[PDB]
Amino acid sequence: VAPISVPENGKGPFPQRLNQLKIFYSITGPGADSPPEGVFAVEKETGWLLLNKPLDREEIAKYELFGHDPMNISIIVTDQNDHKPKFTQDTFRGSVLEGVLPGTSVMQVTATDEDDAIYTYNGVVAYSIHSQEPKDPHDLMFTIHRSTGTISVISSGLDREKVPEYTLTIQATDMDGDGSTTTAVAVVEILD
Amino acid sequence: APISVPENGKGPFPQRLNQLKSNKDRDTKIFYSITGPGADSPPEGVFAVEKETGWLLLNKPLDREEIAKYELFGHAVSENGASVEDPMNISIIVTDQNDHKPKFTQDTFRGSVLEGVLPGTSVMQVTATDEDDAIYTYNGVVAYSIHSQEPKDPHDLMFTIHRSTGTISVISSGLDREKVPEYTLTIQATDMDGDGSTTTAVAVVEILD
Ligand SMILES: [Ca+2]
Ligand SMILES: [Ca+2]
Ligand SMILES: [Ca+2]
Ligand SMILES: [Ca+2]
Ligand SMILES: [Ca+2]
Ligand SMILES: [Ca+2]
Repeated sequence: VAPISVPENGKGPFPQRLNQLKIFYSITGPGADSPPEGVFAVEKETGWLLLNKPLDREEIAKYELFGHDPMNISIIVTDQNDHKPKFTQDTFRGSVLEGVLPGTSVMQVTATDEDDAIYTYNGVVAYSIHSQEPKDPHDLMFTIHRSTGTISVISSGLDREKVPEYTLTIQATDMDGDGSTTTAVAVVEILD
Repeated sequence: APISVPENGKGPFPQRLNQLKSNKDRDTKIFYSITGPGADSPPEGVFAVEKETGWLLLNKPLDREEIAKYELFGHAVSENGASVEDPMNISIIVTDQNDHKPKFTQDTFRGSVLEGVLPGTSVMQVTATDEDDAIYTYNGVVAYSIHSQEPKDPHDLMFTIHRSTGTISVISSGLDREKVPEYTLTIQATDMDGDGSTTTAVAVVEILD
């Protein structure tokens, strides 16, 4: 019995048929007779294996049950994008000497997403800079690496006398840029 | 055994799905191959199969809105060209991912209602759309809401919207053109039945004599 993929948060309705087993039929393991109990069941005469409730991947990502030659049953729970990204802090801070060459790493911001970042992009965060103030000696003096969140400086006019500090409104966007966006602030200090 | 494959996967690719296996187990060496829309006809090359190991392969990420389902055929053929069994009905089901934000059909909606109607009465209906699946997942299911009301007169919270259908209603006596001829409600449609992504429009309700 090849593993069974079941998207979390399904509509159904329930109870809901998964795969028929090919002589009375009964199923066992963590999910059926062991806790969490009664999540999966089986029509004893027809053998249709059943799901009784919508699943929550974050709670339980898979199951290993047994049909009754003991048939192995693997239930893999595929992800849905039911968690929004959140920066770990409201304000991030970092600094550089004014003489740093373009490319210099200022800081690394981070946003968390409880969804799956292995097989899907639902937990994959895309970073971007919303805006910069002040815009002196010009705008877009900093980049943020899309996946690492490393803020770098790419300008050459860093002058503490003129501008001792830059505030960056930054963004974190799940589904690797296509999904929900959250916002935080990164304050760059030009060191004396 | 239909294979459920979420669209928009990270892979990497190619990516194993299931291992095919014939009836002639010990007897002879067997070559596997697949045919159909998705394999050797348009769109070609999307799925493959490892000739000897029989592993069924996905070569690129899928898009349910492009193609929701594949119906392929797997073929067991000995090194001598001979076959013993019918083709294998391989059914790939592309499960939906929430890759479409809800969109209101209009940015401003326009309704009217008589100043002296029973509270509960329908005023108008708004509608946002979502191209994701609404049958097997909530990804395409929109949940409506009223963010805010202006003016607050006679009082606040005079209307309500239906979560499913988007039918706006009056839930108050004391509508009077004389006092308040028109209201402006900020409305929102949010997919995943309220848990996903939100979009915003405005419903402008006129009061009638
Ligand atoms: Ca969940
Ligand atoms: Ca997410
Ligand atoms: Ca999830
Ligand atoms: Ca798609
Ligand atoms: Ca959607
Ligand atoms: Ca979709």
